[PDB]
Amino acid sequence: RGQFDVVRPVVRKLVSEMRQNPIDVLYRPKDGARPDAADVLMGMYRTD
Amino acid sequence: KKPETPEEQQWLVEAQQAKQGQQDPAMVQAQGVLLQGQAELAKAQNQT
Repeated sequence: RGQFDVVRPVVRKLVSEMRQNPIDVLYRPKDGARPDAADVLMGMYRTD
Repeated sequence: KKPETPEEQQWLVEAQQAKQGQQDPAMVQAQGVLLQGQAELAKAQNQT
């Protein structure tokens, strides 16, 4: 039973592209908020 | 810019009025190199 498997190279191409896109955690403070409010959430996310 | 008080307040407003107080004599003092030419007019009246 045949295979040509051009399917999975296209999948692997897209998989390698979405892992090199930066999606995780940053946090920017809201309007009127202190700039040191971001590292509270982002710092404790990165600890655990 | 004016104080946004992000983690500091006391040092901002203190040195704010002090920095403004340095600017006033400083700009006049910068003319000191050209005051040599103005001093020629003073010496012109002095010798006479």
